[PDB]
Amino acid sequence: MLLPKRVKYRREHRGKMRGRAKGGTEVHFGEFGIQALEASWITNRQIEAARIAMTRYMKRGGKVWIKIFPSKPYTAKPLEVRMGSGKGAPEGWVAVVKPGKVLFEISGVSEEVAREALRLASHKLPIKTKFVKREEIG
Amino acid sequence: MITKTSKNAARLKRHARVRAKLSGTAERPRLNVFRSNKHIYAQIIDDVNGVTLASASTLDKDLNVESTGDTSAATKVGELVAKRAAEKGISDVVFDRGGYLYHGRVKALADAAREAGLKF
Amino acid sequence: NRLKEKYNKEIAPALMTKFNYDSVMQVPKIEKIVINMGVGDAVQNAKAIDSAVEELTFIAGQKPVVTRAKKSIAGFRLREGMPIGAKVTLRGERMYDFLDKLISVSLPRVRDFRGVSKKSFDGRGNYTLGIKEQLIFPEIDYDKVTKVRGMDIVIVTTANTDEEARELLTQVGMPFQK
Amino acid sequence: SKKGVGSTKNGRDSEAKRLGAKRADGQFVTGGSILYRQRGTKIYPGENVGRGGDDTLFAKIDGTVKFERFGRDRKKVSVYPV
Amino acid sequence: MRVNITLACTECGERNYISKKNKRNNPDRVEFKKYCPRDKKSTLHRET
Amino acid sequence: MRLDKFLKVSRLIKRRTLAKEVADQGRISINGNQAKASSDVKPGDELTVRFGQKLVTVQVNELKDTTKKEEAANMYTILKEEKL
RNA sequence: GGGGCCUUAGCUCAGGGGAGAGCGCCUGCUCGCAGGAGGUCAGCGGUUCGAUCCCGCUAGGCUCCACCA
RNA sequence: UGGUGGCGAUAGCGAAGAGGUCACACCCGUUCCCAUACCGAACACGGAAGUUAAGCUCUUCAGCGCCGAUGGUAGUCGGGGGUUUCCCCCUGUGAGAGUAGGACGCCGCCAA
RNA sequence: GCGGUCGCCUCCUAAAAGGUAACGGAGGCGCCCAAAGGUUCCCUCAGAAUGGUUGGAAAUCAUUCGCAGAGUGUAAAGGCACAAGGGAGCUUGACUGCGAGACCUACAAGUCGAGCAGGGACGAAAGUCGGGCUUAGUGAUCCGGUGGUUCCGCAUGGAAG
RNA sequence: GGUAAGAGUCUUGGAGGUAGAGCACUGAUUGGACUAGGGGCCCCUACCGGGUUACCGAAUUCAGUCAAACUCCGAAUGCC
Repeated sequence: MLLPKRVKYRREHRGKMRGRAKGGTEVHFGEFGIQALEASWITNRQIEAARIAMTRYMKRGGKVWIKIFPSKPYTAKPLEVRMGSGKGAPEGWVAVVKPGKVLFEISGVSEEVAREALRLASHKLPIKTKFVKREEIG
Repeated sequence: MITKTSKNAARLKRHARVRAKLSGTAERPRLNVFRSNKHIYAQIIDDVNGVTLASASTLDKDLNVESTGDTSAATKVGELVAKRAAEKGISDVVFDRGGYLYHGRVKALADAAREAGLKF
Repeated sequence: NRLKEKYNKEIAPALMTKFNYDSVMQVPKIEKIVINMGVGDAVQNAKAIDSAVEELTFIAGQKPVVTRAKKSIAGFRLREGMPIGAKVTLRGERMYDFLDKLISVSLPRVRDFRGVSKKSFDGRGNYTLGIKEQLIFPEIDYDKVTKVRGMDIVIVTTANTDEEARELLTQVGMPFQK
Repeated sequence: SKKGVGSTKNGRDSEAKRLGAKRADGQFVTGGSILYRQRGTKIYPGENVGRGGDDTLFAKIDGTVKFERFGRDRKKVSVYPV
Repeated sequence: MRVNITLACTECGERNYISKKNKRNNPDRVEFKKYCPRDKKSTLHRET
Repeated sequence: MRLDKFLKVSRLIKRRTLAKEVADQGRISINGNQAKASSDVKPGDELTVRFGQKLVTVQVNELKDTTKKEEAANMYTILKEEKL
């Protein structure tokens, strides 16, 4: 459960998700990670589900780096009301994720353990995923 | 311990705040006075060409004072600045007091320039 | 004015024979001594501000002034007005005339002070000593208001290092804790 | 089944004041006319240009408006006679 | 506490100026000398 | 205000129920005439509240509804007291 | 669900400069006294030098509506 | 060398040397013109004993700060197409960041 | 229907001139100041550490690091330490008649303005001053009240008006 | 009636902070050193302190993110 405890504004515009990832494109903390291929809002509930799904299967191993944070709130007008008459109340928090962005980072385990943990994380996410690793040119 | 600024350091800021008020460039030049610890200097500078129209001081081969800028004998070079101004056809100037408070002996130079022909 | 001739006749060659200098003239003079009151009125109740400021006139011959707050602080407000505390900046040859009677009588008169500031330097050459009572100065009379009013002194040395300021204030005559 | 909800509490705004440039670079200008409308000195007055009480930049003489810069992040309006 | 006041000239007598003052800070009658258009000179003006 | 409220805030009767019972039993008179527990009082009246074998007569000065003794003992002024 | 009024001692209620009564508990004093235990002033966060006092929200307790097919 | 101006900290901060007999500066005293919410610290006056230690100029460090390409990429005017909360080509423009590099000052006037 | 709102000012939405809507998202104003106004002359803020006796994390004082992390009456943006930000002296320009030329554009209205004359304030002089760093703090006409008036006033002289 | 101003395009010069980027401000943040301060437990506390914390994190700092009401920057087009 991730959320900011204080915000400058409680109601914000929904924004746009055009283009690739501005940052967080390359894996640089862990050894393996998930690279996003499509853009959608990722709810903190989905982030918690993916984190528990990785952490349970990695009961012995390193820690998980969560590269995304749900800083943008979304508002939800109450049901069965007419359109307009003011913006509704904020309901939850989402993270704006663009294609190419690294979502979660794992180091300190084997190859197949990391692949299966990332598959179990990816089956909870609403986006198409792929497996990436660190490249050492370099 | 204390490394307070020099008297010339705040004098430059005072000169900057004085020169903001008067431009000195309308075909009418300015009379700049620099007071040192030993004697005084005087120059006439006009923007934008920056040429010095007239300049005089106590430190010269002629005009043995020989007070060299302590007493009210600085009025001699104060009127000699107006003499070099009148020999080159200067009509009028403004007074650029610099970072010095106008109570003398820069005021003595200003009064000597006023009595000798500069109508400021 | 005796200490004014005394330091120029004794300490000024002593510093240059202590260790080498690029400049022969570079003796560090003294610059300012400030006295700080900080009464607080215990608390905000003493309305005799004009007598509290004139209490400082016995210590320093120049007229002291009250100081005004720059920011209100929630414990003891003291708003932007109501000036509380006193600061006097005394200069001239009166540094020499003040330090003469200071190192004459003020330091040994205290019942428990035997050494101050073996570590209390600022790192750039500051001496600051705390005075708690008025009985230290002999010119203060014993039939005064008798309440505990403390003095503060700040000694400013022209030399910019601790190793120079400490070696000047050792040989000017003011003792240290050691 | 209709149900009501409210309210907005943010439905007010002031009238927009038409700031910005009123003349252009290289344009002939008459004396006294408004060059640039301001809230504070976003652009400083320069040669033959005064600043009003509402910080309005205006030409003092007839001429040609030139936009310059003080440096590094400061601007100027000047009017030079023809 | 902030009321509309007028300032009449002491010499001419006409009410030439209007201003405002705070009654709590200024209980007394104010005295500002201003230009009188009838007298062609700056005269003392009094609040009426 | 009401009579029982005035007796409560003036601390003559500390409890409003006791003041209500005393005024309902026909013991308190305002300006000579008898009155109930809800007679409205004015600053400048002559109360004639009757205790047990007392004849305390007070004078109304102000009317403030504060339940604190700092702002309560400034409304009634005792004129004379009679035991019997 | 939408407006309006409150959340203050154990209970019931008054109330920008640092907050109180009656009852319930004590304290010595022979129908009344002069004093003490108990207060996140329901909670968060902004304006300044401080908020029970001003505000944007969360839970709670009352009051008025939730009508026309 | 001193005074006085113009060039977007390529003009600056930090370190190390050198200068003073002329000039500039500290420095020394208050009798005068003048003073600080107080004070010759600041602003005034009169003096050339002591000095470059500081102020100031010259000489080297690219550490901090500053300026800054070429190519590439993102974006985009216009045209076109899909799998149309978005994506892909074509003609032309073209960032920001980063890198190569530059930089520890030039151009005027007067006096000595 | 009910709830909410109705005028003015600031930001975003607003798409790199201007302008631009919604019961869109955030806030303020129906003032204040005889000075917080004008001029002249000086100065530079907030925070960290060290040292201090009542000072403890903070009352007051010295030092560095401080291009502004302060302040700018009130509230948002723009701007301001060549200070519009702080401190003193003298004052009332918080002015009379105006005003070339401009900005916004249904009109009504609103805003800036070089410069002339009359009288000043400050400053040696240059010069500045027609209110506050700017942008809100306010409403037509009609009808009455007050002061002035070489204006008219129903045959004339007055008066009512 | 004025008459040839109007418009498009090439060239040139400007104003204005959007797309994009970035932390140089304002927030929100993820990791490591760093640890102001708070948490248990033993000597002790009638009370000062000390040890271990595989314990939280206000400062500060090396990194990594994000922003309509953040901008050290900054287009293409539009505008004059």
